[PDB]
Amino acid sequence: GGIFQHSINNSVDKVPLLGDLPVLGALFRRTYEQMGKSELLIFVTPKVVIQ
Amino acid sequence: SLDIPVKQVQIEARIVTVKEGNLEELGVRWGVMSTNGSHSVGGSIESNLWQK
Repeated sequence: GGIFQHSINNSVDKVPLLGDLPVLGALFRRTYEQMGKSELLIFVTPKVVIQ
Repeated sequence: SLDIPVKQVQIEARIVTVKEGNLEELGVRWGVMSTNGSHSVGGSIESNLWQK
């Protein structure tokens, strides 16, 4: 078996009209972004001892 | 007749969640203070008693 996980977060807080201007907008907003990924696996292997 | 090899199954669950949110607020704060000589205008009674 195994388990797989993934997650993505984005967020913005800005000034109602200025934080959207094409190049100047970056002066009127804070931007946050995060991404995570995880993976777990379990294997098994038997063998008969042939002396 | 009973003891025979059986089959095997692989089961996979998947849980997905999505969230969105929006918020907006507008507010205003203003005041005035004026005197004329025996006449005043303010934003309270303590205000008019202070500008004297």
